[PDB]
Formats: sequence, structure tokens, C-alpha cells
Amino acid sequence: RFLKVKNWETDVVLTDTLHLKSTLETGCTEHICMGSIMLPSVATKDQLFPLAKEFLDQYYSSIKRFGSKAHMDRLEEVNKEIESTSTYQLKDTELIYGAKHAWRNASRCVGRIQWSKLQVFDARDCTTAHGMFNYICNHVKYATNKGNLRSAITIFPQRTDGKHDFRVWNSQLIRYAGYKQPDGSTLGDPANVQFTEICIQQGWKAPRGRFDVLPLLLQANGNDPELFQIPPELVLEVPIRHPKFDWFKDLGLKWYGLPAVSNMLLEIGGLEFSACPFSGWYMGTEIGVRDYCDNSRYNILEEVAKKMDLDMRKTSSLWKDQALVEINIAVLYSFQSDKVTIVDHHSATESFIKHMENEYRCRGGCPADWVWIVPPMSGSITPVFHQEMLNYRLTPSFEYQPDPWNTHVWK
Amino acid sequence: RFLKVKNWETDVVLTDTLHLKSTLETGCTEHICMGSIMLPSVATKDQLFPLAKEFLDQYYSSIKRFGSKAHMDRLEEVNKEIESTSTYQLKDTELIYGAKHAWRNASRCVGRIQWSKLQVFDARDCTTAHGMFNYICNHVKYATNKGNLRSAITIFPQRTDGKHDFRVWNSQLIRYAGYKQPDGSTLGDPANVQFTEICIQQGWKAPRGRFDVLPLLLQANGNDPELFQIPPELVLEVPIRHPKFDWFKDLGLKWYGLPAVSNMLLEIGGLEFSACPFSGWYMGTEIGVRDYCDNSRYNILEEVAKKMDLDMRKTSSLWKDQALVEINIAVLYSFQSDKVTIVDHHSATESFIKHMENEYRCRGGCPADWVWIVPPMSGSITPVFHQEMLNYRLTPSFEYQPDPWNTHVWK
Ligand code: HEM
Ligand code: HEM
Ligand SMILES: CN(C)CCc1cc(F)c(F)c(CCc2cc(C(F)F)cc(N)n2)c1
Ligand SMILES: CN(C)CCc1cc(F)c(F)c(CCc2cc(C(F)F)cc(N)n2)c1
Ligand SMILES: C[C@H](O)[C@H](O)[C@H]1CNc2nc(N)[nH]c(=O)c2N1
Ligand SMILES: C[C@H](O)[C@H](O)[C@H]1CNc2nc(N)[nH]c(=O)c2N1
Ligand SMILES: [Zn+2]
Repeated sequence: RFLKVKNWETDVVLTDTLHLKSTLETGCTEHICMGSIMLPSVATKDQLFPLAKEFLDQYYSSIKRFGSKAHMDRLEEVNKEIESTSTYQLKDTELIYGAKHAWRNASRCVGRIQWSKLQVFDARDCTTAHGMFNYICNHVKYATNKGNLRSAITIFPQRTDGKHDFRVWNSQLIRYAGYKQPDGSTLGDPANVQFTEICIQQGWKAPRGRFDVLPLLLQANGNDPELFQIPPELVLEVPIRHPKFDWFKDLGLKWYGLPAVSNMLLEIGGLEFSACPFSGWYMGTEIGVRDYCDNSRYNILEEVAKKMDLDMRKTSSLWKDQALVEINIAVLYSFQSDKVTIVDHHSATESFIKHMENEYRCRGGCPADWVWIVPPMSGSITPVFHQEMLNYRLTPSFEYQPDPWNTHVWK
Repeated sequence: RFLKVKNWETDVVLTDTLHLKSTLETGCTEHICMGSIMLPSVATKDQLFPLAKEFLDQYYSSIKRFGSKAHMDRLEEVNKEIESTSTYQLKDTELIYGAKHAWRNASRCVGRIQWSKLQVFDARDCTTAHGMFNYICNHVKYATNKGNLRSAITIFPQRTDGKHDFRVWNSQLIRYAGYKQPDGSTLGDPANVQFTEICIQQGWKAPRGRFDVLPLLLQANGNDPELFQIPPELVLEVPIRHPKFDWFKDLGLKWYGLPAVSNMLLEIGGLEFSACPFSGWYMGTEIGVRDYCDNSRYNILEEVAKKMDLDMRKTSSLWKDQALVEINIAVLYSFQSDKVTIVDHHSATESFIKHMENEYRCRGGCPADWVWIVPPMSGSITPVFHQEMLNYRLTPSFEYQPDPWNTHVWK
């Protein structure tokens, strides 16, 4: 019941007891492991109070005030409010604690060594999509910090009934558009082709090019979502050049500095925050490997290998691999030269092992999803490849949610 | 109960019903996924007959003779023999069927597209370590086929009581020795340092160099294991050169052509075969990435990067990654130029997806362990990265077993 995980590079053994506190379910059974399924799968007042009590019990235990009167009263105070309202409201300090621990508990996130330094923006007084725009703009400006990126999250009002939901319809705050061509090909980011068409459907005048920063599509309190263009001065972008190959600039590649996921759901003491955009900084491989070299994304291995003069006839020339390393040297070099925060998969994975050691000592474990933690290139020359990881679901948490354009009853 | 797995590169969906036939347990629960734990964890006559019946029921169903008289008699015949002997003996055709399906069911094996073309050598009449040597020698010669490698397995007598076990103490038939130095460093393969010392303890005159092919250490019917040197003409080796870098030959690297695991246990209808060395051919990354570049193995990224003239000061120069690709181009190129069978991770992973499609149609699924299937470099530019895989344990199977030098009551 007190499980051991081993590092097979260093022979370090850590003991996990935190998984005992785990509540949610993983999708796996004794007879089938679903560790590689990508997206495994109202709320009544009866369900709400154990979840609030559970959350408050760990909140007061963390500020070294577990079981005191100020605890019990808050416990009673929330009990009474759930009786009277069939929901309840977090104190500001509980919101900050909750959001930081949703990130701390995100088993697929390799960046969690920084989980305690998260800037929480309370947008729970917001009522209009224009207000969301204003908040998201302030978030972007703050998080970007002129390239000295800072972790942040902005938390819009919690779900109530379920038909009054705040949603950022964008999957990320800053994403490049994707347009299907007449000849079937795709310009820009193929991932966003559908969302790009939703913005056009709502009146976005697309500059039909490569790296067109999409507009924000914001839904307030269940209403129809509204388009807003982020002031370009707030969208920090990095032109991608190589420290050796001067033809690399002529590729005309660039990326945005700020990774900021906006489609996920934050759960805190049973309260659901449907719009909670959060941002950090990139690990290079997210751009260099997946964004640029996924077959169904920008898919630039072809052109980079052509310009590298590579034996592209055979599979075993490893021309794909060789061009992949150059592309990731270039992403990292471009970001660093522009003083835009970025971490390489070697630095980030070493930090995660050091993070894991901290969490096993002062917390009893660290839920971790190996499938997502190991980088998409050079896996085994990073320390996380050789690290056994227990995956389990703790709360507060970030959860997936349906895309709003399947759920939303339009007008 | 009829689960779906998706490919996120191609949007192909397959439906798994084979997991219903699964019997063993995975280590995961509804509350904790152990998909990244490396080694998760006598036999009575009551337990034996359901396992025999289960196996025979699928054997006759596969030669299109399920439930016939020849089935029922074999069923009765094995029932009677388990009553009378508290164990039983497989027909030759059942041994071949069993061994092929142990490989077919090996969820961590990416090479399984070839599972039906396995050459099974029945060594169940063997009685002495000298006899094992003779059989293993014939296996090596056959499997090597002068570089045109052929899949094979040699099956020594099944376990009976448990103190009369046949064991190949070697983890693989052909492995390089590893010697700890006076200054603490390691010459050769650090993985084998302990086993290398066991061979010296038993009288092996080590040529204390790099790539010293270890001797076979063979235990027959529970007796003390005996040393045998494989005739060097049977050990096919590949000197590693690069198609560009002529200094690469001066690295003095080489590897053996034949991967042949010898420490695992084959389970067929409840019968345990403790010595069942099996061989195929290498995927390049096994050598180029793990053998050569694991920190706790040969660990040659340092020297290769030095000779490549690489910015080794910073982590984010990706000098490790860049040297890793060159090393794997070289392994592949050297093997192919010598006409020694080898597959690149691009060819092998594409074959495994094609293998998966075959198994989902004509079998209802394919147990697969993503953590092991995805190659240790360039993961996401291979199709298996984007393939959801269900892992579950089917039988016949290859299982891990304790190393014999912890179990063996010596003389
Ligand atoms: C500070 C720098 C950060 C880095 C370097 C980082 C890195 C990563 C990476 C590489 C992934 C893999 C998922 C993918 O490849 O798309 C990931 C996932 C994730 N990140 Fe982090 N991240 C950072 C900050 C944050 C912050 C501030 C939050 C929340 C406040 C967060 C929440 C998450 C979540 C919830 C996931 C998992 C999504 C899922 O469950 O599928 N990250 N991160
Ligand atoms: C024919 C060419 C073959 C190729 C290219 C191949 C490739 C691989 C690779 C890359 C692994 C990953 C494990 C590691 O990295 O050490 C593996 C595992 C494995 N292979 Fe295959 N293999 C082949 C043939 C065979 C054969 C003939 C058998 C049995 C008769 C077999 C049985 C296994 C088993 C049981 C494992 C998993 C060990 C475990 O459960 O941890 N393989 N294979
Ligand atoms: C399969 N795809 C669609 C999953 C989508 C997806 C969902 C997530 F929750 C998620 F975090 C990511 C990583 C991007 C990312 C986010 C952050 C954070 F600060 F915002 C930092 C960072 N470095 N990278 C991707
Ligand atoms: C963590 N380590 C110690 C696990 C050891 C280990 C156990 C195994 F069963 C296993 F198959 C391997 C792969 C080697 C291999 C084997 C074969 C086959 F034909 F023999 C073919 C191939 N290409 N590669 C490694
Ligand atoms: C099929 C598989 O689950 C899927 O491709 C996963 C694999 N691991 C990943 N890991 C990260 N970090 N990001 C991803 O999108 C994925 N995709
Ligand atoms: C911790 C982790 O389970 C371990 O390092 C695994 C990861 N995946 C692997 N995959 C393969 N093919 N071979 C391995 O040895 C490993 N090692
Ligand atoms: Zn699992």
C-alpha cells in the first residue's frame, strides 16, 4: 500500500504514500492499463460538502492551522452556505491555494517545480466578454513581462447551473490560424483549422497567411461568444533562426513566446471553473518537435532536410532525426537570444526529477504520467526516461472538458 | 467493455475485444496506474488443468478444429496425465504454437509483426550443460544465418519441482564483459559488471578489454552452472563506422549482430520453461541509443561530441541530441553495409502499426505497452507515439524471473 518507484539510471528509490490520498479514478483496472489513452473519462449539494471539507482540511493543514476553531468555523460557514445556496464561494487565499495545487497535481506537466510561484488573478467579478478580454489582456501582459515570462492563471466565475458558463473558446490564448487551401493543403497551423473557421463564421477577417494570431473568442455567463483581437504589442513573438545555418532564417519560421492553455477546467473543492486560462513558458520541444514536426501540424521536416542537403531517399538515413535536432537547436537559440524565457528538455527533465525528490520527501509522492513527462525527442538521454512514475489523480486539478461549440445552446 | 484506441496522427480508431480474454493482472488499479514501473509483480495440479484446457482450447481453435473429438481426447489425455503426473508434456505442434504466441503476446516487443515466423528448437531432451551449450551453439549459428538473421527460440526442459531448473545465467547469449577499474571507472559494458565477476568467480580468464564476448554460463537440471566459450566464428560482430565521419572508425566501436535474450521464462498452458533463449534482430536504437548512450552503459556521447566539435558547455546546445543522431546513423549504416539484418526505428514502428491493424481485425486487439514501444529517440516523429495502446497480459507469455544466482542452492 506504500509503493516504491525506482530510477534505473541512478538506483534511487522513493516511497509513495501520497497516492493513498488519491480520490479520482485513472481509467486503468487490474486487467487493463490505459496509461496511453489520451483523453480518458450539474452537480448536487450532497456531493459538494465532502469535497469542500476535504479541500478545506488540507488548506488549513498547509498553513499549519489544521483543526483549529478558525478551521471549524470556515468548515461550518461553508456547510451553511452550501445548505442555503447549493454552492459556495472560496476565500481569495483558498482560490490561490487551490489553483497552485491544481498545477502541483497535474501529473502530465513536467514544469511543476515552479508550482508554488504562480500568480493568481481573481476574475470572479467578471460579467461580460469585454471584461474577459480586459482580464485576459492584463494576464498576457503580466505573464509575458517583456520576455521574462511569469507563471499566471486568471480564474473567471465558477460554473453554477451549467447553462451559464464562462468559456474561452480558444484552446490557447495565442494560437496561429489554420486555413485549408483549394488544393486540399493547409496554410498555417492545421490543428486550428476548425477553430479558425469558427472565427470566420463569427466575423473574423482572416489575413489568410501562415502565422496569423487568432482572435480571442470569449463566452460570458452562457451568452454567445464575442471576438476580440489581442493588441499585437502584447503578443510577443520570436523569429526562428539557427546559430549555424543562415538559410534557416529564410524558412520564415516564428513562434509566440507565451504558452497559455485556455480550454481546461479547474476543479477546487468541488467547484468548477470552466474558464481559467493559465500560462507559463515553453519547453523547446513543444515548438521544435510537436508544433513544427508533427505530420498533422506544420510538418517542416521535409523542407529543413532539403535545405540541409540530406539523403531523403531512405528511412534509415535518419534524415528526419538529424533535421529534428537542428530545428530544436534553433528554437532554443532564437528564444534565448531574444531573452524570451524557454527551457530545453534536458534542463526541464532534470528539474522534474529534482522536483520529484522534493515532493516525495515533504509530500509523500508526486503523481506523474511518464507517457507525457518524457520529451518527444531524445527520450532516454533525459533522466525522466529512467524514472519510474506513479500516476494517480489528486485534487484540486485541471480537467479536460468538451469544446464549447458542441455544448452551447446558441441564439 | 469493448474499448476503443485512437491514432492521433491519422484519426484511425480500432476496437479492442481481445482484452476480454486477458487473464493475468497488470499492476494497475482504478486508483493508480503503474504503466511505467519496469518490473511489476512450485505450482499445484489443481491450478494446472484450467491453464492446460484454456491453452488447448485456443490451440485447436486456431487450426480450425475447436471442440472436435481430437480436441476432447487431447483434453482428456492431458487431464489424465496431470492427475497421474501432476504435470504434463506438450506435443511438438503445441510447443511451437505456444512459443509463437508468447512472442505474439509480448506487449513490450515492437518487432511482433514477424511473430508467426519463429523457428522453434525443441531442446526438451537435454540433460547436461554441455548439451545446452551444443543446442545454444546450433541456435546461434541458425539464427545468425551469416547476417541474414532468422528468428528462433530454443526451449529447454520445463520446470518440475523447482530445484531442478535449467537456466542460462547469461541475460543474453552474446554480451560484452564489464570490468570495474582500480580508479572506479568501468571498462566494457557496465551492465554486466556483476555477471562478468561471476564468470571470473567460476574460472573465466577474462581478456580484460572492451568488447570481450562473455562465456555462456549454463545450469542443467538444477546443477551448478558450467562455463562455455561460444566459438568466435559463430559470434557475428559489426564494426561501427560512419558514412561521413572517418574519425568514427577510430572510436573502435563494434556490436554483435544477434540479440538473444536468455534470462526470461516462457509460460505455456501453465508449464514453466525457465531456459528458453530467443533471438531476433536489432532495432538500431537498442544499440545506438541505449547500449552506447545510456549514462550507466557505454556512455559515449561525451567522446562523440568531442570529435564532432560541439558546444559542450551548455545543456541547450543540444549537443547530446546531435551526437545521438550521428551515432544511430552509424549503427544502421554499419550493419546494412555488412549485410547484417537491422531495422531502424522508423521502419519498425511503422511495421508495428501495420501489425496492430492486422491484430485488431483478425484477432480483436493487440496488447501493447506504449512506454516500451515508443523508441528512445525521436519518439513523436514515429507513428507509435501518436497511437493509443491498451496493455494487458495474455498467455502464452514470456515472463521475468529472478536471476539464478539469488535462487540457486549451491554445492
Ligand atoms: C512554467 C513553465 C511550464 C512548463 C515548462 C510546462 C511544461 C509542460 C509540458 C511540456 C506539458 C506536456 C503537455 C503537452 O506536451 O502539450 C505540460 C502539461 C500540462 N501543464 Fe505544464 N508547463 C508549465 C507551466 C504550467 C502552468 C503554470 C500550469 C497551470 C497553472 C500548467 C498546467 C499543465 C497541465 C494541466 C498540463 C496537462 C494537460 C493534460 O492533463 O493533458 N503548466 N506542461
Ligand atoms: C525479430 C526482430 C525483433 C525486434 C526488432 C524486436 C524488438 C524489440 C524491442 C526494441 C524491445 C524493447 C525492449 C528493450 O528495449 O530492451 C523488445 C522487447 C521484447 N521482445 Fe522483441 N524484438 C524482436 C524479436 C523478438 C522475438 C523473436 C521474441 C521472442 C521469441 C521477442 C520477445 C520480446 C519480449 C518478451 C520483449 C519484452 C521484455 C519485457 O517484457 O520487458 N522479440 N523487442
Ligand atoms: C494534445 N493536446 C491538444 C493537449 C493540449 C494541452 C493541454 C494542456 F493543459 C497543456 F498544458 C498543454 C501544454 C501546453 C503548455 C501549457 C503551459 C501552461 F503554462 F499553460 C506551459 C507549457 N510549457 N506548455 C497542452
Ligand atoms: C531493462 N532490460 C534489462 C530489459 C531486458 C530485456 C528483456 C527482453 F525480454 C528483451 F526482449 C529485451 C530486448 C532485447 C531484444 C531482444 C530480442 C529478441 F529477439 F531476443 C530482439 C531485439 N531486437 N531486442 C531486453
Ligand atoms: C497516444 C499518446 O497517448 C499521445 O500521442 C500522447 C503521448 N504523449 C504525449 N506527451 C506530451 N507531452 N504531449 C502529447 O501530446 C502527448 N501525446
Ligand atoms: C522507468 C521506465 O519504465 C524504464 O526506463 C523503461 C522505459 N521504457 C523502456 N522502453 C524500452 N524499449 N526499453 C527499456 O529498457 C525501457 N525502460
Ligand atoms: Zn496503468
